[PDB]
Amino acid sequence: TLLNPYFGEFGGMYVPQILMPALNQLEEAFVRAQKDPEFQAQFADLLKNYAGRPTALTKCQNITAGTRTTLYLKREDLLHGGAHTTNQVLGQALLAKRMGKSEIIAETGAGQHGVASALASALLGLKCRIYMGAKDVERQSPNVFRMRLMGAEVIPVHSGSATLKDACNEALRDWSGSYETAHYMLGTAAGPHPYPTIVREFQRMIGEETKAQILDKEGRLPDAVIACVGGGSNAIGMFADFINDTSVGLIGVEPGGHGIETGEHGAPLKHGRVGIYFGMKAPMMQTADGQIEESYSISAGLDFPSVGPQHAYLNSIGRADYVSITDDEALEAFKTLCRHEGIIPALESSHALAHALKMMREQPEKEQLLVVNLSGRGDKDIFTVHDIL
Amino acid sequence: TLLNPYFGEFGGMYVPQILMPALNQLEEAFVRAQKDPEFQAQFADLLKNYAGRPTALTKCQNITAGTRTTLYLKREDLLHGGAHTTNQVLGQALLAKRMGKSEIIAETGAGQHGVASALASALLGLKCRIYMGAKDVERQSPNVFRMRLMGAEVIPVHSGSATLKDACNEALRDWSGSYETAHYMLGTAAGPHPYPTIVREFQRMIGEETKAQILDKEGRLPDAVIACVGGGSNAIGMFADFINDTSVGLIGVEPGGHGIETGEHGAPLKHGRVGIYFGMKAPMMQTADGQIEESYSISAGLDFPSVGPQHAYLNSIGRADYVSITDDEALEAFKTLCRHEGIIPALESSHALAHALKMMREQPEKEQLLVVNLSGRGDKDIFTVHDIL
Amino acid sequence: MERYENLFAQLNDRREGAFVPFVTLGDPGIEQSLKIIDTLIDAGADALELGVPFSDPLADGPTIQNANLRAFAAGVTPAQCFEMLALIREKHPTIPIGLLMYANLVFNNGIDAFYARCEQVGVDSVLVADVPVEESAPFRQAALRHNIAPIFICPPNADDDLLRQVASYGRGYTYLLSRSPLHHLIEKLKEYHAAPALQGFGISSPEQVSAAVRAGAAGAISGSAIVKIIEKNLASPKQMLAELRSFVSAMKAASRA
Amino acid sequence: MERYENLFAQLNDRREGAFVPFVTLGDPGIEQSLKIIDTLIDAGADALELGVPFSDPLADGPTIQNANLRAFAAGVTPAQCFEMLALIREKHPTIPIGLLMYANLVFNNGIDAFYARCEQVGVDSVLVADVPVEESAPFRQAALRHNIAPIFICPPNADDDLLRQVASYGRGYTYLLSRSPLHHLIEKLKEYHAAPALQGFGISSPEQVSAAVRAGAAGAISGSAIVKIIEKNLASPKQMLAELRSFVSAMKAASRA
Ligand code: NA
Ligand code: NA
Repeated sequence: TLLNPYFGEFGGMYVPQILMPALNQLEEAFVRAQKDPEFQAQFADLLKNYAGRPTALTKCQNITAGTRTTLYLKREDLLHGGAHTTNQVLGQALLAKRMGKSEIIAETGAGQHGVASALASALLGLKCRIYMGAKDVERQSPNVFRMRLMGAEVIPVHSGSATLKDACNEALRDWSGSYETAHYMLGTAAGPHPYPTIVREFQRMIGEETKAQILDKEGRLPDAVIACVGGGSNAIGMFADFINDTSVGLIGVEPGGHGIETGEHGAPLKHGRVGIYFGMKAPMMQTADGQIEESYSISAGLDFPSVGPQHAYLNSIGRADYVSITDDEALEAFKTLCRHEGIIPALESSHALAHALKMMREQPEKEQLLVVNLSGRGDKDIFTVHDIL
Repeated sequence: TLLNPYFGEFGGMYVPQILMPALNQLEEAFVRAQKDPEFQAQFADLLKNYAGRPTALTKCQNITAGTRTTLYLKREDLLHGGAHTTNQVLGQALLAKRMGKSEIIAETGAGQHGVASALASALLGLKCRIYMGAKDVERQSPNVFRMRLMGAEVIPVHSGSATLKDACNEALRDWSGSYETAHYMLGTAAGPHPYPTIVREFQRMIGEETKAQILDKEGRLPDAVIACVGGGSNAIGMFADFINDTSVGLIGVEPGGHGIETGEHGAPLKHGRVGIYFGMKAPMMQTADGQIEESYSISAGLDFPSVGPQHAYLNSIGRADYVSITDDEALEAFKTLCRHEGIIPALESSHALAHALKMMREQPEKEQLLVVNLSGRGDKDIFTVHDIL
Repeated sequence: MERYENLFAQLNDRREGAFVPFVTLGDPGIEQSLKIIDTLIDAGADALELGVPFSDPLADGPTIQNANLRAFAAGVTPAQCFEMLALIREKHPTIPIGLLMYANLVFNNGIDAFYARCEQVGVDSVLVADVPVEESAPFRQAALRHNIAPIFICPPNADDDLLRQVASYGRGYTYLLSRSPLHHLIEKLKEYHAAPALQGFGISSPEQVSAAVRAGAAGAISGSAIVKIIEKNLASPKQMLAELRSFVSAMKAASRA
Repeated sequence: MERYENLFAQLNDRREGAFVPFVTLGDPGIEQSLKIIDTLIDAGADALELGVPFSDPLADGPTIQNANLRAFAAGVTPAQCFEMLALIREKHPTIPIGLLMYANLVFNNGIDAFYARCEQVGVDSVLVADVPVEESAPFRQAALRHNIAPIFICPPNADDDLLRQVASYGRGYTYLLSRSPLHHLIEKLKEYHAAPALQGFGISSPEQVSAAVRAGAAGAISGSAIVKIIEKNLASPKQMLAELRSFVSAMKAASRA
C-alpha cells in the first residue's frame, strides 16, 4: 500500500482475498485524485454550489446564560440533505467516476447515508443500490421513500439481525462480485483501509472551516470541539484540523443508551473489546465468545456496533477523550436547543450537545469556548420525540 | 403616511379605525429601522450566522439536456427552517423589539410561516401565539409539533371555513386589542400598508444575491426569473432587484389546481376579481355576491385566496407576467427534480419549476438563461406525493 | 339622513335617550328575522342597526360570527337582505334604519350603485366596518350623493385629528366605542359639531343606558346583547320573542332617565 | 499437517482425487450433526471441512448463512464445537479435519491460544475466511508453532505476486476458487511448489469432480451442495442421511476417474 493501513494497532485490511484488488485500486485512485487540482476544483464546486458550503458557525445566545461558557454550533444541519453525510458522498461519487465505475453500492442504518448516496448518484448519474436491514427499512419509511424518489434501489436485509450490521455484510458480499463496475460507498470512517482515511479527508472541511471561523469571530482557538461518534466520520471531520493544535481538546460522545450498567448502549470504544470485523481491527460490541452484537441508542444513526480505528487510536495515546451520553440526556438537550435557540437538532447530534451542557452546568464559573458539531437536523426525529413525549 | 400605501390602484389600509394607530407606529419604526446602520448590521448578522445566507445558486446539470436552456435554482430550500419565510420573520422580530413589543401574533396556512415565527421568537425571546385554521392544524401535525417544541402557542380557528382565511381574521381581531404589547408578524407581502412594503424589503436579498451570483457565473443577467405566488413574498423578494432591469422577464406562477375551467384553483390575480379584504384592495377568490372563497391547490402553502397588491400592479402595467400551473404539472416537476438533480423541492416551488420546464420543452432550440426561486424543501411533502403515487 | 335628525329632535323634547338594537338580518331565518324586528320596534327600539351576513367579519366577535353562520345556513344573501329591508320600511315608515357592512359587499357591484339601492329601499345610514376615515372618500361621497348618512366609529384610542375628521365627515350619529375621558370625548365631539354620539361600547343592562345618557351620549347601541337572546332561545321561538320584548322595554325605560 | 501429506500420498498411489465435503458444525443440531459427519465419512469423504457458526459471515452465501442460523438456534457455541471435534477425532483417527473460521473467533481468546486448542483437539488445518495473505503473519506463525496447516484461498482474480505468496505460506492444501486459465493456475502453483490444490469453486456433480482431477487439481471441495441436502430434508432425518450417503458415493466414485 501507498499509505499506512494502521493507526497504532487498529485498522488493517481484514477482508477475503478476493476484495484486495478492489481496495488497492481505490487507494491508488484516491492518492492520484488527492494530487489532482482538477479533482480538488470539481469537489469544491459541488460542495459550494450544490451542497451549500461553507456552513455557518452559530454562537448560542440563550443556552449559556448565567454561565461563563461560550458555545458555537457548526451547522452541518444546513447542508443539502440535512447532515454532514453529504460531504464525503460527493468526493466518493467523483472518485467512482475517475475509476470509470457506473454503479454505487451503499449501506445505511438510519437512512441519512442512504439518502445522501441516492442524491449524489442522481446528480452524477450512477445507478445506486442500498442495503438496509429489513428492521431499519421498516421504521425508516420516510427516508426509504426519499431514496426511491431519487431513483435508488433499496434492498432490505433479512439475514442475521436485519440491522445495520447485516446491511454492511450484504454490501461487502455484493462488491465482491461486482467491484469492476461498482464502487462501494461506505458510510463512516471505518471498515478496511483505505476507507477510514478517505472518509476523513472528504470530511475535513468541517474542522478546517470551524478553525477559520472561530479565529475570525473570537480571535482564538476553542478550548474543546465536541461531536457524536457512531462510526466516526463527523467527529473525525471536525477533529482532523485540530489534531496538531495541542491546546484544543477533542471530545467524542458515544451513545450510553439506557446506561452503560444496563448493557444496552452503543459505546464500544470505551465499553467494548477489540475484535476483527467489517475488515478492521478495532473496538466492538461482542459477546464473551466473540459474536458481534448491535449498538442500542434512541438515536437511529449511532447504530454502528464498532467505531473507526483512528478514534480507537486517538483515545489510546490520550489525544482525544471519549464520553457517553444516555437517551434521557440526549432528549433533554434536544428540547433545550429547540426552545432556546430555535434549532431542531438531530437526536444523534443531541448527544454531543448534551455533553457540552453537562460541561457548562457542572462548572458554571469556568470560562470556556466550546464548539459542538451539529451533524444533522432533527426533522426526521420529531415523530419519535413526539411519541416519547 | 410617510410612504405610499398604493401600487397603482391596489393596496391601501382597509382596516377598522381602531387598528390605524398600530399601522402608523409600524410604518414609522420601519422607516427609522431602514435608515439605522445598527439595525441593518444586526439583521445581516442573523441572516448570515444563523439562517445561512447567502444561499447557493445551483446550475441544473441533467434536466435541460437536449435543450438550449440553462436553468439555475436559487436555493432558499437551504435556509434554516427550510424555506424563504425565515428571512422576513427575522427582520420583523427585530423591528418588534425596536418598538419595545414582547409578544408576537402570526397566522399560518401550510405551517412554514408558523414554524419560522416560532423559531425567531424562541431565539430573540418573544412570546408567540399562532392562529391556524383547525382544518389546517388537523393535517399539518408535523409543523404543529415543530411549533410547540419551539414553545409557541398554537390556536386552531374553528370559525368560517377553519382555513387560512379564518386564521388571518382571528389574528387581526387579536392585534386589535393587544397591539400595545404585541406585534402582528403577517406571513406574506399582502394585507394593509405597510406590510406589502416591509415583507418585500426584508425578502429582497433573494434577488440581490441572485443578480450578483448570475453575473459572476454567466457574466450576464437572466432572461427570466420565475417564482410561485401564494400571497407573493418569495416572488417579490426575487423580483425586486430586477424591476429596473427591463431586459429581464418576471414570471409568477399561481396554482391552477385541478385546472382553471374546473373552478378549483387558487389563481385570483389572473382569474379572480378585485375586492376589499384583509385590509387591502386587490384581486381575490370570491362569489358573484362578494363572499370570500378559498384558494384550492395540491400545495398547502399557495392557499392565500388573494395576492399582494404590488403583484396585481406589476401585471397591470405589463412589467411582470402571471401564469398558472396545475396540480399534475407540479407533481411531475417534483419527481423530475428528485430523480435528475437529487433535490426534493417543496410542492409550492414545484409550480415555478413546472413552468420553466414548460418553457424549455415547448421551444427546445431557443437559447435562454432561466432562474427558478426554489422557495422551500419538500421533506414536508413526501407523505402527500407518496399517497398520490 | 332626515329620519335621524327628526328622531333626535323628538327625544330632546322629551328629554330621553335613544335605544338602538343590533340584529343580523335573516338570523335565524328570514321569517323568524322579520318577526324579531317587529318585536324590537314594538317593544320600543328608537332605531335599528342591521347587519348583512359577510363571510369574513374580521371586525366582529364570536356572537356576531355565529349570527352570520346561522343566516348563511338559512340561505340569506345580500339580495334577500334588500328585499327584507323594503318590507320593514313599508311597515315602519318613520324608524331610522342603519346598515353595518363590510367594504367588499359595498364594493362588489360598484360603490355608487350600492348606495343607490340603499336609497331606493329606504335605508338611512351605512357604517362600513373596515373603512377607516383615511380611506372613506369614495364611500362618503357616494353616500352624500344618495342622501345616506355615512356613520363613523370613534375608537377609545382616538386622537384630536381623528375627532376633527369624524366630526366633519359623519352624519346621522357618531358611533362611540370602547375597546376592551369619554365625558371629554363626548365633549370634544359636541365642540367640533359632530353628529349626536351613540355609546356602542358594551350596553347590556338598563344601568349602562342611563349612564350613557348621563355621560352626554344621545343614547346607546346594544351591539350583541340581542344576538345573545336569539342564541339562548334558538330552542323556543315564542320564548325568544318574549325575552326580547322584555329586554327592550327594560333598556328603553332606562333611557328616559 | 501430517494427516494431509499422508492422504495425498495414498490417493496418488491409487491415482484418484480427494473428495472433501463442507458441513456446518451443529447444523441442524448437535446429535444430528455428529450423525451427519459419520455418514459422510462412511459414504466416502477423504477429508472434512467444518465451519464454526459465526454471527456475521461476511464471506458466505445464503445457504451457508442459513446453516449458521439453524446451529445458533440449536444453541451451538464455539466451545461446544471443540467438544464435538474431539469426539470426531476419537472415532476417526486418520481423516484430515480442517476448520473454516472468521478472524474474530480466532482472535477472541488470543491467536496462539486458539491454535493450541486446535492442536490439542486434533484439527489439521485452519482457513480464516477474512484474513488475506497480506495480514496473515500472526495467524500463520501461531499455526506453524502448533503444527496446524494455514490454508489460503487462491481467487479467480489472483496475480503472480499472490501465487508466489500462497505457494510459500500455505500448507496442507491450496484452496482454489472461482468467482461467479485454471490449468495455468494449477500449473503456476505446481511450478512454485504450492500445496496440492483442491478446486472449491462450485462442485455439485460428479461431472465436476472428474474435471477438477483432470484439470490438475488434487481433488475438489463441495462447498454447499451438502448444506443443500440437509436443508431439503430437514423434514425427514432418515431421508436426510440416505441422500447424503448417496451423494457422497456419487462424488467420490467420480474422483477415482
Ligand atoms: Na459505534
Ligand atoms: Na394567492
